[PDB]
Amino acid sequence: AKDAWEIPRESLRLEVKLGQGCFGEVWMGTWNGTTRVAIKTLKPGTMSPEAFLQEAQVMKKLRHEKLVQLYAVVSEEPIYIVTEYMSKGSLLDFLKGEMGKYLRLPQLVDMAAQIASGMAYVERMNYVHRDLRAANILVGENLVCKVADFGLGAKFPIKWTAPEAALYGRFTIKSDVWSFGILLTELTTKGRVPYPGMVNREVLDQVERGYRMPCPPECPESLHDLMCQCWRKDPEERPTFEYLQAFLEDYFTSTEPQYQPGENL
Ligand SMILES: Cc1ccc(NC(=O)c2ccc(CN3CCN(C)CC3)cc2)cc1Nc1nccc(-c2cccnc2)n1
Repeated sequence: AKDAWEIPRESLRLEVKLGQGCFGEVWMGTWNGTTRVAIKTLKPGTMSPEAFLQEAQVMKKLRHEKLVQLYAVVSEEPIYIVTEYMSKGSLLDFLKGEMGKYLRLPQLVDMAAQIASGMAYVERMNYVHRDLRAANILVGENLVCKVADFGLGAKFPIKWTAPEAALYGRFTIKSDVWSFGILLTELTTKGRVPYPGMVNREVLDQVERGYRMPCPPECPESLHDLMCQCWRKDPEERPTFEYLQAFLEDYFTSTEPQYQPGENL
């Protein structure tokens, strides 16, 4: 009964409450009085410990510079899960906030490449995300982006979920690629909700019949084409994250070498 990830309760200090749920809370804090960190709590009773510590177990095996890193854990109720802190918050909040007005296509595509890199790691390790979207991406200094999962049948983010997954429960790394496509629209519209003006029911009927969001204003058609590849009716058709990462990293030389800054992108 000795785990290296275990830390003493006295070493943690919850300073600012960041959110709540029926299962627990999230806070910004300090570890060992030197490291700022994010802290997730388990509300006693609501959910079973082991069902909760499952996540921490997964995070113990995953390690990549573009994936939120598990720092420590307090495995005996009340349980605490500790990770690195990301100075700029969710990508979604960053995108629509004061910073959103200054971000241009070169920055937004670099952020996508990083997310793609994080997802390419998830892909190589054979895991599935199931809720990839801007609200689950964290932003740090110098625009570093990392994939996370705030755990935000039950609530279904239909607008971000591939049809085969939202209808028939088939969640795979390919349904995540579909989500990445949607994420690219959030990036190019500065965090706007996808399928504007459409409720879940119509989004389901529409995509079902082949509908796909059009090219966002000032967004090069070549990037919209990437989105469409991500939204291919057939999972296998969809590109891999390894492909997506390389395509985005090389984007301004191989695909859009004549790129010129506009008003918003
Ligand atoms: C405190 C904590 C506890 C757990 C996690 N967990 C994850 O981010 C995560 C990422 C990937 C997986 C992999 N998993 C594979 C299987 N499929 C089905 C689900 C995903 C699991 C958990 C993050 C955090 N960090 C966190 N949580 C909420 C908000 C913030 C935060 C807010 C503002 C600034 N900086 C950080 N930080």
